[PDB]
Amino acid sequence: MSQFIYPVQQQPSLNHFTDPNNTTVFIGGLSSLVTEDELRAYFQPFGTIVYVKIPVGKCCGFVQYVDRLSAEAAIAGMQGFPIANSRVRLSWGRSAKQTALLQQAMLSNSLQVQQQQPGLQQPNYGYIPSSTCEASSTMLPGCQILNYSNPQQVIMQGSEAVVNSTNAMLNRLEQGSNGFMFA
Amino acid sequence: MNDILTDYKTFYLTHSNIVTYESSIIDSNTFDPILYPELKMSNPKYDPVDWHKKTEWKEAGHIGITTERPQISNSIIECNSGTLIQKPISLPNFRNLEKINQVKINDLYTEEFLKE
Amino acid sequence: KVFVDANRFDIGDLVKRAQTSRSRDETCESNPFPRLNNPKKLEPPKILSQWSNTIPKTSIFYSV
Amino acid sequence: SFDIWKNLDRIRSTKKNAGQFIKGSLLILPMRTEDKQQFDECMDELHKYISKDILRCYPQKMLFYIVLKDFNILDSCFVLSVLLAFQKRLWMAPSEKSYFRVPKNINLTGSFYLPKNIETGSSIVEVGFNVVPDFQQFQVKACHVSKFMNELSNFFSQVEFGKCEANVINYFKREYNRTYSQISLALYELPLIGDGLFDIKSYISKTRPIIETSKAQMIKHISEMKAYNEIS
Amino acid sequence: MDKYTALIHDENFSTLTLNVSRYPKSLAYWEKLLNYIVKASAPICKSTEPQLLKLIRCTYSSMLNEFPYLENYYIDFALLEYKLGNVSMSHKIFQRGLQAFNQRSLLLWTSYLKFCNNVISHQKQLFKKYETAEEYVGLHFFSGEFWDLYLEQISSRCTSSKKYWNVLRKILEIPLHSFSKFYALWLQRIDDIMDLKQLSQLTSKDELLKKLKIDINYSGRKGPYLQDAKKKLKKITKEMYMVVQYQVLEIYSIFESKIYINYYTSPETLVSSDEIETWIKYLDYTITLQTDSLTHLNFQRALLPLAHYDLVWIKYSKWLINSKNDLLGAKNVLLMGLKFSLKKTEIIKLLYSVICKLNEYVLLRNLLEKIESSYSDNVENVDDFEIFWDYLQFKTFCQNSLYSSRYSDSQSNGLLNKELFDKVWKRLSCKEKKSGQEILLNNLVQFYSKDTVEFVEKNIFQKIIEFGWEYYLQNGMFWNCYCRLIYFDTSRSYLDKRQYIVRKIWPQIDKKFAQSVLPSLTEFCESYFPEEMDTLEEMFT
Amino acid sequence: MRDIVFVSPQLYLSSQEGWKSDSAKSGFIPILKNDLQRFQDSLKHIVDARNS
Repeated sequence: MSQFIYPVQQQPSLNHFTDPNNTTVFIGGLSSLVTEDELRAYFQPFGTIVYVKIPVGKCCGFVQYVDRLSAEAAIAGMQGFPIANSRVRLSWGRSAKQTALLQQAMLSNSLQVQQQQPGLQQPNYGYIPSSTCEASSTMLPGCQILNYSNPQQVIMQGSEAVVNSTNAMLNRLEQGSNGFMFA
Repeated sequence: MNDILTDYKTFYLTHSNIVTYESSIIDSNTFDPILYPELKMSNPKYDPVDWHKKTEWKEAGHIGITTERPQISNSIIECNSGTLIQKPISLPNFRNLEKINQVKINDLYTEEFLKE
Repeated sequence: KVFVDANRFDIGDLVKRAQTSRSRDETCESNPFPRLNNPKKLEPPKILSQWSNTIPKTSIFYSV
Repeated sequence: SFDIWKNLDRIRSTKKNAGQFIKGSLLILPMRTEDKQQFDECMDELHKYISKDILRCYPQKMLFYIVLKDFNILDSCFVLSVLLAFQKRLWMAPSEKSYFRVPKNINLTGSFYLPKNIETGSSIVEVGFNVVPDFQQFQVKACHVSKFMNELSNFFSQVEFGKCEANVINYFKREYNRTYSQISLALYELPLIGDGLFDIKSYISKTRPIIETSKAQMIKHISEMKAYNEIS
Repeated sequence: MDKYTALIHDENFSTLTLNVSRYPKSLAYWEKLLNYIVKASAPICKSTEPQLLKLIRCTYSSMLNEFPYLENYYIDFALLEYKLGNVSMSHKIFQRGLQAFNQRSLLLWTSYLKFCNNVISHQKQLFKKYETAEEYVGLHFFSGEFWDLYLEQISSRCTSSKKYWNVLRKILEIPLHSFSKFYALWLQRIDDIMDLKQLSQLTSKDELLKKLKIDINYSGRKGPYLQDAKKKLKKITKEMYMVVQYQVLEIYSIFESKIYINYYTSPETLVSSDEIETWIKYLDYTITLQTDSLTHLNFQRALLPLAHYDLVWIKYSKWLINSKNDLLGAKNVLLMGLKFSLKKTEIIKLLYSVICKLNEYVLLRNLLEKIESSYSDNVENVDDFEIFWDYLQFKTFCQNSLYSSRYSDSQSNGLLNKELFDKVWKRLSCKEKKSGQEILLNNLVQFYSKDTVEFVEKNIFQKIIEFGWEYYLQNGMFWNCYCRLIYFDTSRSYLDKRQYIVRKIWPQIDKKFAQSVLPSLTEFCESYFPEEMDTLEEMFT
Repeated sequence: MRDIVFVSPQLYLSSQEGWKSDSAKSGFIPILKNDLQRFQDSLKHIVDARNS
């Protein structure tokens, strides 16, 4: 009989808080003066975004990032930051289909069973999480070989992306001041 | 905010001089128009101006789940053994031991959306 | 050249009638990408069995 | 009262025998200059009063290693004030060209190195992650005209040195030169990263299939997440 | 014919050495050459050729200068030099290897101390080396081996047996991977105590009497009393073990189980996205814990797998700036990462800003001169736009601070000084080969004063108009920049500037460029000139 | 030393003066002095690309 044993533990039953693959962020307390474009403008620079939705009149939205790191950074940085004069409380959430399924399942109070968000199928070598792209390459480690298209496809990042980012920044600084977009 | 900070950094670097920059530097707020736009790049609530009751410490490893973590009040891991040999080491003083199994979650999603 | 302990330069003189030994002529080109399913996860830390009920009941995250 | 002589008399008056010299004390302050004749004029004006024995300079062959050996507490504040004020004045107000007068609104900022074998036991802080191996680097920030001298007295009245090596200065010169030559070379490799010195032709023939399969996994993941998201 | 000359006249030596010299950063050719040069010396002994030994030493030193993060080759070179008979140079090699890692490298410290035990043979110096090593590398997660070495050395040399307690007490609180072994040692060693007086080895008499209610000088029947003291001490150890187990299990479950690679491989390697994500999360957790030694150790430990990626260099500099307030530390970290990272663009930008912050402008001027000289003074023709843009910004800042203004109202000549205007126009002369034409134009527009706009127009826009470069003439953003430059002038009256634009600028453009210039021009018209929009659309039919 | 000299490709390609030395410095690669001409010829196309 040995005195050292491997530790064993019980699983926490896979809700939306204890899921390590969860990436969506539930934004609550919106002021209803904000639209999908403005919310995407708020939550863009923390990472790439799969989808942004705001249910009509429900005073809450969802932001589905690709990286768990991006979602964690967004929650850590944007907490209590007032959008449209109303303070905002961020927490983890679920998707739209999963939301509808959970609502019908608690109306029928049958099971209340969730499914884990799909993973990235490790190992992945090209990607660097929490990275931004907007629009040859020797595939050296320093650069970012692969990245995600801004909405979705996968494009190989080039050296002209830094030029394009500044170009678009100046474009939206000139036009946004005149008032063609609040973003 | 990112666009304004970048464009102002470039405009300042192109249209100012060292005399103006040194006159504009004040160390009480640690504000410098050259490095501050770089530091405040993506943190909206970045401010230039006991570490166990705070939310950042309470949910360090996992975000969204706040748990009180057990810790030793007088931890000696900072001290080197060379100066530890000086005097007999005191017994530990503990903190938050009853709370190793109770973990709390602010289920905002279910509270404010499903139950509305 | 270091961990095999048979090709070391200090005590290799002893190993140099009596196992797929690791040769010194290995180059880094072999296994260019280590993570291609070749290795295995680090063994979990051992704990004292007489204090095995001390462990927290449930882990924070759900790992499959 | 931004005059170094009056501040020196003030600190001499009530710093409890600051004229006594620290045993085996050593301070190295490497500095650079863009003009040689004015820095030389300042150095002659400095040497006329600091005396040749205490303060010496080695022009590396532009770099000037200003080294203080067996310096007095009072002399250290004077030399640091004059040297840092000149080095700052080179850029701020190059028209004044007054050496022993510090114009207002100038804040002293610089760095000096000390031997590692010193024991410490708010304006002067020791810095972590020092590139020079066997030397401890310090930074001076937020200094008016009297605050710097008071901080220097309160700092050097505490620290104590021990048994400095005979030729540690040459070691410091060699090590500083080595590190800055290393950074110069690091900037020199900047253009040649691509296939210039990296064997890209056989690198690519090895890293192509991995990138291809990573791209396939990415697109599969996007399709799977899309199907998970939409009700359809 | 000697062995050394026979080797040096071998043909394979030339081919291997040429591959190494042609591809300095592959390390496959480096390692192949080193294996060849070592293998060609069949006996390694004290009598082999001194020239051959010098050649082997120089080859090892060159590779270790090229790749500073190879722990195993530091150890192998030191062991070979130990085998050759001399140990002073072995000590020098190990100390150089430790300095290359900024003293934080567990494998090097472990091998160095294992070698040191046999050689130093001086109790005070050996134990001082151990105390120095534990301060830097003691808090490592995998630091069980170092503490095992320290404990065995103490148990073998010391005879008073108080340092053993004083060291195991510290070990009991560090969240190591193998804390269970040290807790078992503590439990057994407390279980083998045999009298009351030896409890003074544990803590002080006053502390035992006051906290645990145990009296060492208790005279009477001491059997049951000693058993009571053992039970209380075991309860205290159980609580300590509860805390340490929670810490260690949390760390392993969250972060340490996902990391597979802990060794520096080569500049040609790629590290996985999951490992990058977990490294970043682990570094954030360590920063939150607020232990300076542990944070430095974890950053230096994270630098090994992904040194050449620069995100960890950036994160380390940001932490040293905004959490410890050490700008010199940040400058040193970025200056060191300049050697390692392969991007260098973001690091150079951040280093420029930091050096500007520290009020060290001579070093800034020297860096600008070095980056200009690295391109043979032809930085205006660099393929990568970011380096040129950062260099131009900071060179303009220095030029403004150095040269007095040549225009009125103290309007500093930013990009209108002959030193920088030459480079800007030289880059604009390529007109299709580069990438930052529009950015240069738009950043040249912003001057907003009579004489300055007169100079900018006459020198840049009029000259391009007369040259008739089709690329710039058909690009509507150029015309937007020209109209915006004129319209924001604070000298002209509104009627004067509207007259100027409508009757001069628009007629100067050709009608065949309408389908390309119309978008941006109409965008400007809608924003500022709603009245003149009719004139624009009428003229552009 | 004998029949071995140190060359540095980075400093050579940067068109500097001290690309070759007999002292063992950082960033220096050993080479045969008989074969230095072929070392120069190996970098010929890359240095011509840099020059053009």
